[PDB]
Amino acid sequence: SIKPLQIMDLKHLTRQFLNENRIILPKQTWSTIQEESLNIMDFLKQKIGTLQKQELVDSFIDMGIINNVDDMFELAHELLPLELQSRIESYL
Amino acid sequence: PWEFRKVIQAEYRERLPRNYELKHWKKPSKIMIGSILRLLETNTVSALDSVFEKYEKEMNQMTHGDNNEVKRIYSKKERLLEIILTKIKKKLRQAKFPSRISERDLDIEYIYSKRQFIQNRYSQELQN
Amino acid sequence: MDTEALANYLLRQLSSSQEYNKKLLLACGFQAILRKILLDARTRATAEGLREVYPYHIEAATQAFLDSQ
Repeated sequence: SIKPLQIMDLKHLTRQFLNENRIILPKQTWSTIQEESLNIMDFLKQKIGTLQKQELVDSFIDMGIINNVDDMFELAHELLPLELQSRIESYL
Repeated sequence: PWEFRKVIQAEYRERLPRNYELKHWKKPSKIMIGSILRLLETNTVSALDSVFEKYEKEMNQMTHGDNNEVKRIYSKKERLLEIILTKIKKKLRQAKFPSRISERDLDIEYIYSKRQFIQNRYSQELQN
Repeated sequence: MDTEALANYLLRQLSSSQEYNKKLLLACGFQAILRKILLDARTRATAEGLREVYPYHIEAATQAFLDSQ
């Protein structure tokens, strides 16, 4: 649908990944990732319902993405510029 | 029960594991709820006219040609279906779904035409 | 794009400051999930040694992640 990311969105995400570590990926994998991204959007919506801070933290702890809110804002700091994480740390 | 949520959660538990965080129920998008609903009313109204026309012969057979009372019957069933429809609408408002399904992919007039086109192309190719 | 765009897409799908921060965290989690899936697929492809990665590695990694979680 509208939600799954286009080719350029995945290209920018993998540009961030390349900044983290140089990784090479081909073209048709982007379409496959778009289809599976619609699937994973459904997966995450069923994983995370009405948006609550504790609910989201528990869901991401169960999913293995994070271990606690510490890893929450640590990943936020890793993936984003400074001011947004100043806001996050004020919130978290 | 009438509530969709209980059966929805039970079948989600059947479909998906326990480490899967099913305890969090996504609010479905209003467009998704509207599409599921609209499919429901389209099916209901189509079958409604089909059934009301199908038994009209037998109905006139046993009703001894009373038209005011068949109008009464039609109106009675109409607002029965309206009340059931309002109940289904509110239960779907409280029913939880992932928002990725479109009504266009579950109407039959599109998929049936696609199948007919595919088989016509197959026939032309085999003749060639 | 940006994690802000991902958060905007996620809030569009769902439909203040705390809600926006929750969207940002969820988008970061989505980024981590996608990075893990891509890393698994690339590791499988490099283990095979293909010149180009192919969609079946991607499908296998995504299905493994879906079943595990």
